[PDB]
Amino acid sequence: MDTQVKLAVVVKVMGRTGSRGQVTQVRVKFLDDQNRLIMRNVKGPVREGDILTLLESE
Amino acid sequence: PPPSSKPAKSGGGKQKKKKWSKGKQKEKVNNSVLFDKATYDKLLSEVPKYKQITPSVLSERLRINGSLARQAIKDLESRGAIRVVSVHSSQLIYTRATNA
Amino acid sequence: FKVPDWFLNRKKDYKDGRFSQVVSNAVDMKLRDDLERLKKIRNHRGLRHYWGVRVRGQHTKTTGRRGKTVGVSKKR
Amino acid sequence: AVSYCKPGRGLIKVNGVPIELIRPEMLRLKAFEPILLAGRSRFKDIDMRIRVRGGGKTSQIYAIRQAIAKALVAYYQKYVDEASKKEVKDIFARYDRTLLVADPRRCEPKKFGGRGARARFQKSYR
Amino acid sequence: QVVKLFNCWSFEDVQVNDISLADYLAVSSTKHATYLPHTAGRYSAKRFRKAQCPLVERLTNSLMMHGRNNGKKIMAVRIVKHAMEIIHLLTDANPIQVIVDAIINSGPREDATRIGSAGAVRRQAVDISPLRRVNQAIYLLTTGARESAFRNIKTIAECLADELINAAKGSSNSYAIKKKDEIERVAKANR
Amino acid sequence: MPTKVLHITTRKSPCGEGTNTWDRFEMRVHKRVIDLVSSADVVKQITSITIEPGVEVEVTISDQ
Amino acid sequence: MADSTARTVKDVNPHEFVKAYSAHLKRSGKMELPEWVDIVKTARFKELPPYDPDWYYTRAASIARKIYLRQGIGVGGFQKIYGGRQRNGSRPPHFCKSSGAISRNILQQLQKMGIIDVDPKGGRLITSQGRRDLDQVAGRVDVTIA
RNA sequence: AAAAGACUUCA
RNA sequence: CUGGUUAAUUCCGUUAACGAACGAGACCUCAGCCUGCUAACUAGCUAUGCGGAGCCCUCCGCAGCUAGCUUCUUAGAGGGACUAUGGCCGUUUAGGCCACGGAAGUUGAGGCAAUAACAGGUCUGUAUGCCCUUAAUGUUCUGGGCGCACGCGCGCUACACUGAUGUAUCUUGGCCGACAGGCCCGUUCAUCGUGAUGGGGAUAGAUCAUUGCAAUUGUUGGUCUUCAACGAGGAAUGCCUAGUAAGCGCGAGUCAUCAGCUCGCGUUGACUACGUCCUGCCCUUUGUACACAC
Repeated sequence: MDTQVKLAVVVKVMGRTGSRGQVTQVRVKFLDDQNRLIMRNVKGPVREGDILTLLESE
Repeated sequence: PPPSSKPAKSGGGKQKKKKWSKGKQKEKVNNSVLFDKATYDKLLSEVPKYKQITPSVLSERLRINGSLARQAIKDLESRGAIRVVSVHSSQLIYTRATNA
Repeated sequence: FKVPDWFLNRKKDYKDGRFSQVVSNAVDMKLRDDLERLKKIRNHRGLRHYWGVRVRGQHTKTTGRRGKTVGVSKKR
Repeated sequence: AVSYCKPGRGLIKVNGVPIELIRPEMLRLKAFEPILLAGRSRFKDIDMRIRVRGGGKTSQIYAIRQAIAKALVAYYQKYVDEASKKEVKDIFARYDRTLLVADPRRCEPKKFGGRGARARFQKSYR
Repeated sequence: QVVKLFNCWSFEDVQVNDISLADYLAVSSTKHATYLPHTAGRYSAKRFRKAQCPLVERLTNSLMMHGRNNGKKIMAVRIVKHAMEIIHLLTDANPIQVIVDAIINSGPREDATRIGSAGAVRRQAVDISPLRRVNQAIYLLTTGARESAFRNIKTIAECLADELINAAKGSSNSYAIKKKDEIERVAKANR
Repeated sequence: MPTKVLHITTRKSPCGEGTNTWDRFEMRVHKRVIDLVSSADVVKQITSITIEPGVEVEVTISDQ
Repeated sequence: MADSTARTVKDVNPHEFVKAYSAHLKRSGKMELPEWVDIVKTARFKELPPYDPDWYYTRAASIARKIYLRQGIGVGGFQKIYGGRQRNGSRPPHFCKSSGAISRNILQQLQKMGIIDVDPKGGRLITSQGRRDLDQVAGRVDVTIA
């Protein structure tokens, strides 16, 4: 357990690799069922305001 | 998941050969043992109540009987009316006992 | 059908006899008679068998590992 | 009388339609449709608009397409019938429009530039 | 009504239970869906929902290719079509629904890219953005069916039906489900 | 009425050698234009021949 | 009863057509092979033991659907149509057809019967009679399909 | 915040 | 130099510069260049006949430059599509995405790619400075040579159901033939039982024709018979952004002969496309003991 809500917006690039352009983790909140912040792992850069399902998560 | 060894000046490695191989059929189709009842009732007749319809090939595989071998069995049953086939190109098709 | 050599009985060894058919152990057995053959006759075919090189022409460029042994380390 | 021909095009091969409206029989090379393209899914791509519409008997389509494979034949055949209807009826403009029309495609085979083993996948070395 | 799709099966009855995956599984197109084959360039824009789909197009399309040599989409369309009727006669349920059950079961939640950084190689586990899920899943279902067909007297239309029904039932006999929960097991662990 | 097309397209890696890519299509059309009259008078033939405008155009009066 | 027939001589998936027709062809007086066949006539498999349903007829029938639409059509037009005769990979062939001997034999028997005539260069053209069996049969078939 | 070394003489 | 943008010193905005060339783009090319047409008919459609067919009703064939037009064919013009129209926050020009529609700002593939350097390569695709030379490394022929214990390379074919095979879906007429010739005129479905086989065609022998004087180390096709290695391939690598990889065949050149070569064409037709996160590259930056050059 660890829920699984409709959509999610990226709060901020939690740090990571980088140099120019960001593979590695990000902290996201779930858009509805708010106030669970977890770090989901993704490929590729992002930008804040991108909206994504992190689908099942669990 | 792995392959085999590797070649030798020659040469090749391989590794694999199989299960085997019996249900040679058409010989056992003529003589009474598989032809008389058993193959029809057990394989063909017993399988059907669990699932009313099944493809011939699937039947082929579970039953472990040759596609030709129970083509013939199927045909006999069809004449009896115990089974009804449908059609398809690849000799595949569907096998049913009764509609109901 | 049939098959019979004929011509005038003149020719010694080897001929054809009229397409041996036949086939099978008589043909493998005669295929030896035929290998043996060319060799005493001293033709370019026989001469190749004694040598062990493939007779009806390959690329050679590679491939022929079979023809007279396994890959045999470097060379000299 | 009745015969309205608007000539599409989209892939090689040429479909002239002169259509006199009656029972829903379909011809190609002046020979019955299902049987000429016996054993095909792409044949029923054509068949799509002489069912689905709620018009069955209102189009007897007489079709001749000449020169290239089995596959190509459907996409053109279809376009023509829709385009003709749109001109007369402005209410069956939503017949032409919502059921797909108009691609040249323009992606039928491409240039062969040298070096290519096929044309464009340059050699394995060099 | 007169539903088409090989002229035997409906598709707007087909339910996709995973809400996230559902919104990328097109069973409906601009007027409604169909399956009749083509192609249609819409490319690959990012972030958002970003393409239209058909599962049935992907699945036949995995088959012609994987695996391997020689076959064609006309043969592939035929095998999918044969596999779909074999599926319906062994499930008594719409084979489009059964492939959706197989794809949701065979589509892993998380995946495991291999990144070299500093002096070593980590895999920290990643997203699998939902068109990639759909695909890994189909592919594994097709590769399984291909693999089964290579080494058994079983038509592959049957083997595709056999793999698809085992995946669309959670059965670790299936190559596709077994590889899915292998991938989730490594992706969950390598943190 | 100007009918059908004649191409000889010959592409040589010109040489080095070795030259085996970035090779060459210089591709050559020669074009054929066939013009009738409905009635071939004595009078037609003679006017048409005398003043005949070909610079690079090669034109053959023909023939049963 | 006509309606299905007529057409269908033309438009019907061969395979029931050729099958359907071959039985009607059996009745005829002719079919002299004068032993030409036996030497090794066709593709591989294909010496003519099987042929009494499988080659001879389906071949006789064969020409006959072709000729109506295609005509005028000659011996080369026949030889080819089944055949390969592909430029090889050199590891294959393929099979080998003949088929001057083949084509010739089917055309002779038909002529005696009155079915085909020969133009002095366009090859031989369908008679009234040749249309008359082919189409009156294409009649039974369209029914069995529908 | 870097696994990793060489590379004949004269022109 | 910078600021931004882009395949693009591409364009803009700044600037000790103001220009200017040359590449790029533009251009001629082809893919759909189409489209209603202007142009003519190869041809297509359509009309009318007529030989018939089902039983002018429906259908095939050809008839006359016989009638006209057209997707075919064909050349032109225009159509181009251009931010002209409408959108969105935004130093500012912009970028990003979306629509009409045959199709949008790099519509696409590269054929049209700069100079200079590389003692690169070609003296034999094409001359030739000079030296072996000089009634010879000329001649005009007859014969022979492009073997493979072994390694690299391209490439072709298989391992088996995306299967196998059978049937069905310079040339010719037609009489005689098994390929191979030599003339008289002129996907359907029987089979396949997933079997190193009905896989695979390797090899070797017998032998017939043809190209050619000749087929033997060096023609091809092949009656027929041997029935090889190989169970999908390692250390590893190429190429690919959707009509592209890949797969199927053929034509053209090559050419007395020729596996398959190089080249193009059409057909069948997939996946992935976000980024610079080993390699080549760009400009700017800094250091530099190096200067045919890590």
